[PDB]
Amino acid sequence: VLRDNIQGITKPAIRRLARRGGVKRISGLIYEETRGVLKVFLENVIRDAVTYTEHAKRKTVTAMDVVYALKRQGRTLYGFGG
Amino acid sequence: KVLRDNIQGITKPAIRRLARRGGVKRISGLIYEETRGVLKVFLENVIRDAVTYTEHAKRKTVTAMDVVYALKRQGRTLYGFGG
Amino acid sequence: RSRKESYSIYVYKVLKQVHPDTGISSKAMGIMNSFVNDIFERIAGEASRLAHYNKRSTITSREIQTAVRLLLPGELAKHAVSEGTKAVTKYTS
Amino acid sequence: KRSRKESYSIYVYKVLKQVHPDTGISSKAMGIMNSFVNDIFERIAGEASRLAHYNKRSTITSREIQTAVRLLLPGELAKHAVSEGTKAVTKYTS
Amino acid sequence: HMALKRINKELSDLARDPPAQISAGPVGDDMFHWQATIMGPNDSPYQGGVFFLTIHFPTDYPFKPPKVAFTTRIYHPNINSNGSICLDILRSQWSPALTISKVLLSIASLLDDPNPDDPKVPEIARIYKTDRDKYNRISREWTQKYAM
Amino acid sequence: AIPSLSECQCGICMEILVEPVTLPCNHTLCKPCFQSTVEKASLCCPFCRRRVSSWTRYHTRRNSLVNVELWTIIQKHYPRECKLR
Amino acid sequence: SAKACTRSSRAGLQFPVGRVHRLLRKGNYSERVGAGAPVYLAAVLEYLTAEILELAGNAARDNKKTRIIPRHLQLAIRNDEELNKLLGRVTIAQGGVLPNIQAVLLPKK
Amino acid sequence: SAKACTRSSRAGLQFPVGRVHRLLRKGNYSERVGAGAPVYLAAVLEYLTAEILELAGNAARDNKKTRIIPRHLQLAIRNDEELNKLLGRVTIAQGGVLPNIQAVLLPK
Amino acid sequence: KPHRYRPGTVALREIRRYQKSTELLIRKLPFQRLVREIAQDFKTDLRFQSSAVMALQEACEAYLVGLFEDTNLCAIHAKRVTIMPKDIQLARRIRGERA
Amino acid sequence: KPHRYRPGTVALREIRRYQKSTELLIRKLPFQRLVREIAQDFKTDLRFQSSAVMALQEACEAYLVGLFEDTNLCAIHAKRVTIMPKDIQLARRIRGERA
DNA sequence: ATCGGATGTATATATCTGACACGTGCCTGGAGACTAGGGAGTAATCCCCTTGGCGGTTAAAACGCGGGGGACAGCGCGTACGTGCGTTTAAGCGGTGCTAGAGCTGTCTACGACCAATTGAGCGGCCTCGGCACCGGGATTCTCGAT
DNA sequence: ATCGAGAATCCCGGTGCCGAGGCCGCTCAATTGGTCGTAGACAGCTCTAGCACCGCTTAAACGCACGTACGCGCTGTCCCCCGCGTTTTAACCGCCAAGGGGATTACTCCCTAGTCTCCAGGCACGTGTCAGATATATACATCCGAT
Ligand SMILES: [Zn+2]
Ligand SMILES: [Zn+2]
Repeated sequence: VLRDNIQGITKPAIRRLARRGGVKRISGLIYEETRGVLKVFLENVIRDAVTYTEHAKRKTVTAMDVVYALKRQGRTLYGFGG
Repeated sequence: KVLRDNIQGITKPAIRRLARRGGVKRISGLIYEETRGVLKVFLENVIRDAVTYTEHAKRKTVTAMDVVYALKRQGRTLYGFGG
Repeated sequence: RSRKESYSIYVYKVLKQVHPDTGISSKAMGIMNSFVNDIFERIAGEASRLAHYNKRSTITSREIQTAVRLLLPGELAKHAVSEGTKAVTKYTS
Repeated sequence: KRSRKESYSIYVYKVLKQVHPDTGISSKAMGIMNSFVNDIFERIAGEASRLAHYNKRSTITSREIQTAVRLLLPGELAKHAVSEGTKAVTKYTS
Repeated sequence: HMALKRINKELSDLARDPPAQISAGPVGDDMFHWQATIMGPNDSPYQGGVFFLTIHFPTDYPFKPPKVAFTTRIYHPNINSNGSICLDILRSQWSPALTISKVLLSIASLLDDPNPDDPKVPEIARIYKTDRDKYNRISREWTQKYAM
Repeated sequence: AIPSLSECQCGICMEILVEPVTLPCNHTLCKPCFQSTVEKASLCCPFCRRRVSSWTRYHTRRNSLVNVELWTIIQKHYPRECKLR
Repeated sequence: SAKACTRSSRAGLQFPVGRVHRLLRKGNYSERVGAGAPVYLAAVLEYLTAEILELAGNAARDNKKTRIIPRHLQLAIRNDEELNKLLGRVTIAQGGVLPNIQAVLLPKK
Repeated sequence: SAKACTRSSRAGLQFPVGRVHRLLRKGNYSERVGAGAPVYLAAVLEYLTAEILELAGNAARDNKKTRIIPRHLQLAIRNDEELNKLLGRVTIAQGGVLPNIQAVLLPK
Repeated sequence: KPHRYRPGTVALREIRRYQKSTELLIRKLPFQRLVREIAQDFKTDLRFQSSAVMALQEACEAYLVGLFEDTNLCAIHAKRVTIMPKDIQLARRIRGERA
Repeated sequence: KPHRYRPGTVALREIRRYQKSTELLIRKLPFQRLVREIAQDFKTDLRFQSSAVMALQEACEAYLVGLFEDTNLCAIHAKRVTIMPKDIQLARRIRGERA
């Protein structure tokens, strides 16, 4: 069992993502909000991925399930299949 | 039977009423031209697809179903006119 | 003339189930017809895509169940799955 | 051995060796190109299917594909793509 | 119209410097239809043969290729009995810069060595791939009676 | 330098270059020939078969198809043929 | 069940099972269609219709009316949470909008 | 066009007409499929592929490389008015983002 | 001596009035003429069903109402109550309409 | 006496550096652990292909970069240069992610 | 902190009209019985890749500190927008007339699905050599404290 | 307006490795030839509603005047991110070992498509009556200036 792994997304990683996004200066409360929204997005995608896997009577979540979930939500991904 | 600059028929009071429905209290004086341009763009985009749909069916009158199909294709489903 | 099918009478029956007193106008009937058609199309398309992905050629009740799970939000999906399972169990015997 | 899996890699490389006769392509770029081709195929073939269903027809003809290309391609691309397809048909019948 | 000037330039360039073992000209009054004759290449089993063919110019020239058809009968893997020719220059890779001289030279070079990758007649091509002697003998037998 | 008249000839119509466009493959042909092949053929270079579909699309909407330097040189050194052409 | 009455009555529903079966078969979804899929689909459609109709009837009764108009349907759909998410991109004709005013725009006390 | 040759060469295309025809017929799109539809669809697909490949090759040449990588594909797609519009929601794996710094943030 | 309301009360009154009704806020004839003009720009000699024009009007009005809501939120974000064209442009960009 | 850059000129350097590269910015193992935790919250005793985790990472990073671009635009709109949680909330609300 | 105008909204009552709800004729689509074959379920087997662990080394994260630039609050100005009134414009409604075009029906001819034999295009596997990654040294170019 | 020192980034040359491209073998799906049932192309007729016009209200749009309150610029305070140095933590890479489950193959049976016959459920059409919209007259909440 695992617990409290959202802190693995550290402050430097969020700063790097902001720099790539074109952000010059960051406040101090950004990190918790970013962690929350990332967690919500991950939950939404993984729910559909696990549903797709469960329908196929499988026990492994293949990359194609993730691709199908992302396409369903409107976030088509190129490179991993399809 | 051509027509010219009919977009001025979307008068300032109409835009004020639409903003009031949207929940706007105080309106600047340069909103009206921007809103007219946005409405023109939206109308052109929808009517192009509607005319394409009515051209494919070898017809000369655009039906409500063509408009509904065009709106659904653009991603704005409309209830109350069929489909 | 030509006959046009619609879900009007079934919608009226369900309305008389839920609210025996209230009526319904024509525009509301058109809106409900459009809603039913849209949901039918969504669920059928999702089920067909699910069958295609798994290299199948038939649409059974489990494809419909998984499509309902994928489309409807949480509580709505759970209640819809319960109702569908109940109907299938009642019909099959 | 692994079962046979089909892809557009050979045709994509054949087309690439026309625009640039001295430029190679990485494996991941081919994986992206194949996905793009599949996505556009699905889009056009679904739009044409719905278009044929609207008018109570049973056949997907070249007219339906032309109208679908007109519908889902932005501006100039459509004006070109349609043309290409037309020429191909004109070169296939005769 | 525009294609006509190309036709006169083609005819003038063919007349001033005729190619080797081939000669083409206007069979009819109109400039579209042409007749051509070709002599068998020296290093080939078609020794002593002379062959006739017709050239049909499309109404859209030079941006569309012309169609060449053998008048006589020939034993070659790439040519049927009715004169159809499987050449990529005529259909697959025609370009406006190409001239009738180039396509005629290519047709002449086909008799030097048949193309076995995409034979229009698979059976005699397989025969040729089996044994060269039998193909040579049957080609000679055909050409001493048909060509001459 | 100055190109000679022998190498200042369009390959398709065998005439003098008239608004000569230069393809990315460094092959030059007059504008009417290029337009005819674009609107009536496979949209490639007639000399070496390198398709320029994206290049043609990007340069036909800015009216930059015609090469200006070579056209000016031709029109200056050979003004006689243009009038009769 | 009895295998003697109509299919919808046997399934206990009011939506047509035969029409849903025909629409699934002729709709170009799959080569084959199962025997229990139309029952499931009809049950789901009937449940959703019943929910929306109940909410619309409540909204109409709150307005001292005995007929659901598109305004009541819009109120019922928007005031809910799951139904609003399900029909987020849908526009209801003659439905209007929910009344709300931002706190900043209200007059100062 | 004369018969007795592959279908993809009669139309002059490089994409397979037969495979496209099979996919259209067996994809549960319609009851019947016309004879000219696969040719049209293959021609359109080949045109789009050639367009993107040419733009990506130009982008790769601008980087002194002789091999197309997904970054070059992203650069080609996002620098074009129409391809960006067509591939709007599409995410290219390991493609990065275009360089763009807002004018306010630059030093004065 | 004459009575008049302070600037702001009538605006809120109109906001409360127009959020309770359901009618169309644009006159029918000018919108119909504009739609016909655009259609003529696309393809000449077209005829319009009345239901088509009504559906177009409903869709356009709903779109404009949503856009004005987003504009109001954008304006309130910048510590203001007026809505300005930059608010409309930002709302259009963030929505992905023009990118 | 030691040389120090003025505050702001190293941020633009990182902006230029990270917009020119294409690698992944979040570490692999913590992200994999987080994905596994969420998945086991959904369904117990699951296994993951490596490509699935890589696809999830790519999608998450692209989404975060786009959200940060929109947040930066929102912050600039309000006449600032820092990005604050209200900017993220407004961008998400306008994009329709929370309404 | 109220107090009095003054305005606008909400509430109760008569009435009358057209749209909703129900009944009838019927015909086209749904139900019932029967047949055949192909799709999917089930059992067995192979081996691929997913999990788990250990050791090192080192790039990346956490902690702390000086401080300078940016966020935020407060004031003043003046101009643009809200509110109200008189005037002019064209939307809305009713009524009539005309015909272009949507909609349905009957013939039938050419396009497309099905079936069987055949073989060549394309997929799986191997191998190698050049393009790209990396390292080390040097030249170029923004940057900033000091004039 | 600038000169110069410390620091980050770009060029160039040499070395190495691994995967991209080309070739070989083979199996299966695309090609070719023929047949046959049916869909939609076309011609013809009906009749619906889309278009055009005209007259009369009166409601919404327009223009103008006055005032006030809100947007914008400016100054000031302070405090919190930024840049840099040092130490701690665990990610990454390479290696080994086990076996769980994904993927393939064979056999069989039963579930669904196709067909024919039969009949009743829902659709179009017609009609009654009452739910709600409109007009008219009070009752009360609320806004604003002034004490
Ligand atoms: Zn020329
Ligand atoms: Zn060239």
